[PDB]
Amino acid sequence: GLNLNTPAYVKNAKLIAWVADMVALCKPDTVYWCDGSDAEYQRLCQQLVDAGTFKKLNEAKRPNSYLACSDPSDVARVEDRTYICSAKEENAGPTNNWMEPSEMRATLQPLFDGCMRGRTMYVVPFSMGPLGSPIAHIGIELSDSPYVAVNMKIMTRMGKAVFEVLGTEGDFVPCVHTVGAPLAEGEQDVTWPCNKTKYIVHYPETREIWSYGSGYGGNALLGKKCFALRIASNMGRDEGWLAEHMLILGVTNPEGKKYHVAAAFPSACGKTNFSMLVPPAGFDGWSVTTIGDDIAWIKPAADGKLYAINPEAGYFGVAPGTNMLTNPNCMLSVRGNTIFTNVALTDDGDVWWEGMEQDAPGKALPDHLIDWQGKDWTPQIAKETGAKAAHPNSRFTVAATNNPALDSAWDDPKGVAIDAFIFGGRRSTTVPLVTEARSWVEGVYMAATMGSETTAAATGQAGVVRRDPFAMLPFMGYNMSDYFQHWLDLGKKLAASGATLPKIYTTNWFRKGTDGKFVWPGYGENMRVLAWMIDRIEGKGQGEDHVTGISPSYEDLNWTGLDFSADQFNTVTSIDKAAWLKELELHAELFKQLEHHLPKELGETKAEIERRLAA
Ligand SMILES: Nc1nc2c(ncn2[C@@H]2O[C@H](COP(=O)(O)OP(=O)(O)OP(=O)(O)O)[C@@H](O)[C@H]2O)c(=O)[nH]1
Ligand SMILES: O=C([O-])C(=O)[O-]
Ligand SMILES: [Mg+2]
Ligand SMILES: [Mn+2]
Repeated sequence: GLNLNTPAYVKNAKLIAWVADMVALCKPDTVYWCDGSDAEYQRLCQQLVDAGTFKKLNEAKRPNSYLACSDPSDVARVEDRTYICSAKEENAGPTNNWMEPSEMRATLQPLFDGCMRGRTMYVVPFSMGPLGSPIAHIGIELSDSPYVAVNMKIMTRMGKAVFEVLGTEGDFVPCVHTVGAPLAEGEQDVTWPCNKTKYIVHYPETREIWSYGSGYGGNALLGKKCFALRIASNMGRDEGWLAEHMLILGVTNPEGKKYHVAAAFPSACGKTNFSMLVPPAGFDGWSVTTIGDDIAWIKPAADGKLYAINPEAGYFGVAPGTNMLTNPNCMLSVRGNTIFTNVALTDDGDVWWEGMEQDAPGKALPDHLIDWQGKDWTPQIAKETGAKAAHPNSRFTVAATNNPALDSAWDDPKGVAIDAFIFGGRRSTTVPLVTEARSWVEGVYMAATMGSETTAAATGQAGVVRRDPFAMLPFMGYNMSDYFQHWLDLGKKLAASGATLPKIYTTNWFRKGTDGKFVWPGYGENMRVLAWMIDRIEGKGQGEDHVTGISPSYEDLNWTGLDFSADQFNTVTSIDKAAWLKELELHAELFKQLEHHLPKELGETKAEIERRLAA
């Protein structure tokens, strides 16, 4: 067998044998075990610079930061190539792509057979959740991509410290990744190796994750979406907890009372910006802190509360639109020690993306840039062709500790108590600004039936309304109808303690006017919606009952510092009967597709909403 170069601190015989089997299959030239040190990170970055995958940015403008640009075919998630290969198809559900496990194993085995020829297999040990904590889970990702290795260092607890927790007998999540571009001897590589054929496959029975053909973070950082959502949602279903596509934030009012909220928005629909928003004018004495921006693990306790942890260690966030007005905490976070992917390159060796001109002199575009495809870019080219300097799904990768608004409990394994949930899709019509569910069941209905317009975070036509229950359409690890039942059973467990359940809200920042522009300013101004939620949590906020729940009146929000009239508020909060009749018919189509094991409570809630519309 090939020399594994197993470090002395790896004491797990079962792990070593698994690496041996995977090395025998993928046939890498060499094997390197990542220790996760800062020194190793710098060596791997220099190796990426040598390969042309990375360009080191200007140390004076963006210290210890790098820029990568990808193949145009490998810029986002590929949902059609993502599979849940459960033993039974009914345990994948209509929202997932299924294939018989042995049939998929026969499909992938020749693809991974020799996939790493001419490359180095990097062994990437990582922990999701704080190292050695009772809620943490350890995985090992084998990858032939140093880009994956350095991004995993930022996004997870990565390296040799994992093996101290694993010991001689600890179990791990087996993760295999390849760019699917084996190299012949003497063959020159490309700067972004990938394959037109891609597979992202999950075997829930064995917790195996197999990724082929893509270097993009969503497809290749196997601890993130593949384990911490798809695999972990299965485990939580069996063990009584949740893995959710949710940010976690803390918010403290001027009276010193602190609350925590978890919000599920679909990919590229506002989680990162909300999770670290800065309270605008009129909110002196308020503070917003970040626990996480993408994934939450949640379980109930005996005290009747729901406790949430963020299992990740960094942010892998959409770049375009970020500036000092929309998200200054993020701007400050990516000041250094950041990996940028598919943004533009300035003449001075800095990065640039659409939206940064809002902080520029005269709010003007840069005179010249090199776009994410390596082409010359000018304001004239952009004005005449609409060419974007940064890809719409371009990303930054940055450690959570770079965030000035990072909550002191961001890595507390005890978690934070969730006082309210928020669900919200990208909807140009229909959905009002904010609505409070009348009960846990009606809140689960809200989350189960939410829709959202597609974004550049996955390949395909953007701007199309689709059902995205709980913002988990691309990430649910089992049948979506059983997942609905899981949320309903959780609420009953909480209610049996005698506790008051967390409120559930539906939000929409994205209503559009006749010109296609957003009616609600959003970003920092979303604090005015969050503050009403806090009022409702304290029992001091008023609201009016309407078809889908309780909404604030104009006088129930704080408008200090924002010129937003009562007429504008009426536009984004009015319940339009015709629009919601059409929307409920789209709910019925969803329920038809999800008929198997669909909870009866959802059809009962729908019938109640239909009555309120026909009243
Ligand atoms: N109009 C408007 N745009 C927003 C708002 N919040 C975020 N955006 C924009 O929407 C895009 C997505 O924002 P993010 O906060 O990164 O979305 P996300 O949910 O974190 O996306 P993922 O990381 O893929 O899960 C960015 O271009 C933002 O500039 C908002 O409140 N109003
Ligand atoms: O990468 C992400 O956060 C996504 O696609 O949801
Ligand atoms: Mg995000
Ligand atoms: Mn996400």
